[PDB]
Amino acid sequence: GPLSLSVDAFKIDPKWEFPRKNLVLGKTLGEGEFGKVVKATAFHLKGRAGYTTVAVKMLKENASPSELRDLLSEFNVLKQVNHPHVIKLYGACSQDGPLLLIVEYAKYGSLRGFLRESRRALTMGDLISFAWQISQGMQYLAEMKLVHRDLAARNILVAEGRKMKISDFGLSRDVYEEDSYVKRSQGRIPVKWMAIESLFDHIYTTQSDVWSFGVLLWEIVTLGGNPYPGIPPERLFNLLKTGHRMERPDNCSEEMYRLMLQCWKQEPDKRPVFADISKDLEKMMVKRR
Amino acid sequence: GPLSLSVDAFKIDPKWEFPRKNLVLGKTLGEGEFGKVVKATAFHLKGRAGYTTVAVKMLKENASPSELRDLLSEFNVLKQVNHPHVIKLYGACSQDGPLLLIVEYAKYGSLRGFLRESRRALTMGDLISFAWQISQGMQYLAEMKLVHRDLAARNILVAEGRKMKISDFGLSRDVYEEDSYVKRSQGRIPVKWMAIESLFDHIYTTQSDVWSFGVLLWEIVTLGGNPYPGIPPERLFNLLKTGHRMERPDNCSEEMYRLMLQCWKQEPDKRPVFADISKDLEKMMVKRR
Ligand SMILES: Cc1cc(Nc2cc(-c3cnn(CCN(C)C)c3)nc(Nc3ccc(CC(=O)Nc4cccc(F)c4)cc3)n2)[nH]n1
Ligand SMILES: Cc1cc(Nc2cc(-c3cnn(CCN(C)C)c3)nc(Nc3ccc(CC(=O)Nc4cccc(F)c4)cc3)n2)[nH]n1
Repeated sequence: GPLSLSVDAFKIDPKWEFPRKNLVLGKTLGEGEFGKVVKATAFHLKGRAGYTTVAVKMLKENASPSELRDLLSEFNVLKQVNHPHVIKLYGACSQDGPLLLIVEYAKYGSLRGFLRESRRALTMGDLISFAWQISQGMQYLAEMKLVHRDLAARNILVAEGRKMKISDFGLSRDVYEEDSYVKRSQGRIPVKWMAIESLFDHIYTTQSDVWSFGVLLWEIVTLGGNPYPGIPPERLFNLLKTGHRMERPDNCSEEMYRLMLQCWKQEPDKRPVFADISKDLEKMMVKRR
Repeated sequence: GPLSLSVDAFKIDPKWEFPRKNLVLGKTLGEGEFGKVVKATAFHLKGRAGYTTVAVKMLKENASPSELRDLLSEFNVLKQVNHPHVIKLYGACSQDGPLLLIVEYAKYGSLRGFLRESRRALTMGDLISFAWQISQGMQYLAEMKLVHRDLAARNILVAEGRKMKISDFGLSRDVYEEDSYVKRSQGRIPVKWMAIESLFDHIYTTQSDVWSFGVLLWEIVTLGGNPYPGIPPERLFNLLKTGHRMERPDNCSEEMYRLMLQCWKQEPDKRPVFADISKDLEKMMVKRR
């Protein structure tokens, strides 16, 4: 079937193969979508003499076919994209042991954990700078005809210099032909981040990510808050279609909240595009000086 | 879409509704397939005066549509089956809070944890008695035209008197019409427990469960061992089709190992049925006396 053909295709791309003897695994940083993330160090990686610190994405115990397929999908997307605000890929280990992906290591970890451990001194301007970088990256992925589908604070990484990096591409899909990706079965993205049409019609486009980007903005202004607090995920069906959205979060400007509301418009065509979301954030920072 | 129609259908079955004020949640026993399992106590449950200890299956934080659909599926199967070796359902809480399923509590927990914490004095006969009960239960589910699809040691519960209970019905499906369930997308069952045709053709029948029952027998004789030890799950594709199986585990009889091999025959029709798997286990115990 489909997965057995992909796996065999892998065992056959030398520019990405890395010897296993030069890889040393370390502590478990956390549990990913299709497995576990591990801190490691690589010797003579990509012509970089000496050891280099890196992160390894691998399958955990009792991996299912969907998790294996998701690991192969992320490897196929990362080796195509290149942008300062998207996690960089270095290689993979496919022979003489389990399947490993070698990616960039981010000092400060995920954006959610970085924010929940702050009040760290962070101003409103730095919060706007973070969102701007994320829009610069999503603007680049959309131009490559890709839908992330799982855009949230936990899927963003914070590297040296507080530079955002979009990560976790396991659920990403290509949409060059139809401009949309449709899933017949039930998806595996958290409900509270999904667009209304994605939740009801299983349609995923570049405008569905705009919805998720509005929830991500809500997470940032609330410094790692949980969306729709105190609402069972099974109730969002009747709440969203009736026209209800999250209320004004404290420590938020009327312009920031208005930008969120526009990302949550029922009609996808009425929602803004990433190119315009950047201009809005851009002017929100030049005025507060 | 499909899930939004099921959820609305739920909010409309009084014989299973239980008031929330009579439910008191406790410690987290563990993390389930679609969420978390919690130890609780229910007041005046099913005409049983006083408090009764129970287990609650609920959605965890950031639940996805697939996890919600799986919670609704288990609720639909459990309210149809009734057998001494299948977990019993008591009710559910659907109004005035999150979605909860109230099921039977098993003193000793899962069969895997029960075995890994033993050497507890367990003989070969008691190991045969455990497998026999599990076959009695699967024989009853097959007669109801149901495929469990996720039969393993962690999905079995051990109750008072060391009586087995088949649990975790989230991935179970009905097969009354076609006698088989086919999944177009990639499944979510651990590879090392899947039948070869399930892994390649995405076909699930009552004979696919026999394959999984043979791996479960391997877990029991090895007292909670991990199948195919030291083999990446992505390699099972080429290993299974080439005709390789797990080797003779120590502390195992030639008849017990031969029963396993028959559950692993490539041709599903050549594999035995549960009615015959019981007779084999039955005579394996009357002779060792
Ligand atoms: C892949 C990668 C990781 C990194 N770097 C780091 C650094 C740190 C870190 C924390 N503290 N300190 C040092 C501070 N100390 C001293 C207090 C460093 N932590 C992490 N954890 C970590 C971050 C992201 C994920 C992926 C993920 O969540 N997937 C997922 C999960 C669930 C659902 C879903 F949809 C997707 C996994 C784990 N990662 N770079 N590249
Ligand atoms: C639902 C239910 C639970 C129970 N009773 C108990 C009792 C105990 C227990 C342990 N020790 N002691 C007392 C001994 N002390 C003193 C040392 C009691 N533990 C558990 N844990 C527990 C058992 C099963 C699951 C479901 C599951 O794993 N789903 C899953 C997960 C991953 C993948 C997948 F495909 C499926 C979750 C958690 N459950 N009855 N009914």
